[PDB]
Amino acid sequence: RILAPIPSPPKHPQYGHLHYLAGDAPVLNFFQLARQIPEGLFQLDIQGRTLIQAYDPNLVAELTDERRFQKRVHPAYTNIRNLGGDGLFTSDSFEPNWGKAHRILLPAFSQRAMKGYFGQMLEVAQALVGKWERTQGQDVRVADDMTRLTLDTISLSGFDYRFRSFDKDELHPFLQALARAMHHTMTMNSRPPVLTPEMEEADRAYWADIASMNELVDEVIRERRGHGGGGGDLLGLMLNATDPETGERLSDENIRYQVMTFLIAGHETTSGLLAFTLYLLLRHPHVLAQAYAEVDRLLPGDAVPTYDTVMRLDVIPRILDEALRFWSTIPNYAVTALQDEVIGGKYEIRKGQQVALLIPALHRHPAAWTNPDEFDIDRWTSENRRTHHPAAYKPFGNGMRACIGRQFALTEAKLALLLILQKFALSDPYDYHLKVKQSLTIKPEDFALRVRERRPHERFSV
Ligand code: HEM
Repeated sequence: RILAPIPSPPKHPQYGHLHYLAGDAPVLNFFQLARQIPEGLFQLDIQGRTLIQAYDPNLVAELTDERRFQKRVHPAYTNIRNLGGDGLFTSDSFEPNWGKAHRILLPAFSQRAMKGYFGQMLEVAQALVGKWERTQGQDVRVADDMTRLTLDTISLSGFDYRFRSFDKDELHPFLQALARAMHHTMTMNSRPPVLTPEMEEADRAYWADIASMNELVDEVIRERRGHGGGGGDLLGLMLNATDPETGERLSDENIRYQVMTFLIAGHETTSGLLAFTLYLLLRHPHVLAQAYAEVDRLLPGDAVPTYDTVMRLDVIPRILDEALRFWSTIPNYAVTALQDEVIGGKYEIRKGQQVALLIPALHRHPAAWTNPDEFDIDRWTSENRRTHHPAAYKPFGNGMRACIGRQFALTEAKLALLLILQKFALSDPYDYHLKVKQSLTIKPEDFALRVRERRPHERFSV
């Protein structure tokens, strides 16, 4: 009926709105704007397109209705698809392989499946601890070692391959190719129309990198299809399992795509979560005290945890829940309007228009979070968790297109933190000033800490 124009900031005489896209992490510019605009959504003019940002909890509830808005590859995930293919992260819902992979892989990513992966997560976590034992007093490169942790973990659980990233500084070539390709993929989302001589060659090396990755994974696949067909890992499951709906197995191409997808979607989200958590614990040390108490309660001496240990945790899970409220590592994923829509009874969203969920602004909206800028893990007890706004906490996405890796991620992080705090006294020698970098994910950059073995008399409990 009587529509309202989506609010829009006044615009700059030289830059228009493009200055909001500048810097190491433009989602933070969007967050400051959101704090100026109480209507809960705003509009920017980016060269040709319209950019819309949404953070009001009720509006986001509307944008979360998969009858009205859905994730679409349409254009925003097109470059990342260069290496994701029609894997789960980079395929449209209507493509048959999405449904197939989804229904095949969900049981493999459920909570009751996590025990099957524990020994693998633990193998990698112990290697991290080993490195930190070996280098006490020297600078720990937190982001870097967390990326090692998560790459090795997802690689071992995904396709039983051990990159041994803590034995050496230099990463395995497969992972260097992954890193290069990921960086270049984000570069393609911008840059100018006419390509200079350096850029053409960079595209050639990019497609070459991708080929080298496809080759390694393909080789593992063929070469598992001869003898065998399943050694517990996710690949072994994708080799046998059929879709209970169509009766079909996944193609070999699509299996490789899923393996690539696990790596794309799993390492910098999870390593980001872990780095941000160590940052937050350094900045809220009473919380860190409570976590040390939990660790000493459950793992006295040099006791090695089981999956049961992880599931008996309380403080550390709630720490992670609140860290994801402050610093959710995919912070600006978007939905697309299926039809012309009207949200808030006021605001028109045309068919095909993207609306980004401004996760930091949503995760901190005063209408949904009391004292939103306060780090408080008691928000996440069973009792208080029940009273949250149902659309104001979306760190693992939404609906059918939600994170399938959530339980893997949270298990991995719980365990890493448990072992780290079991062994190490954390220390901040440089007064780390938080510097956030945005690519596919957000992440603390140039974050160094120091660790020292906890001595026996320094543990709690008797
Ligand atoms: C080993 C760890 C993980 C794996 C294997 C994984 C895997 C995936 C996959 C396959 C998807 C696409 C699901 C679909 O469309 O069917 C997905 C989506 C998503 N994941 Fe994860 N993930 C992991 C960790 C994380 C973490 C730690 C976060 C956030 C803190 C996260 C946030 C998300 C979000 C927001 C989406 C939706 C993305 C969108 O709407 O475009 N993931 N993940």
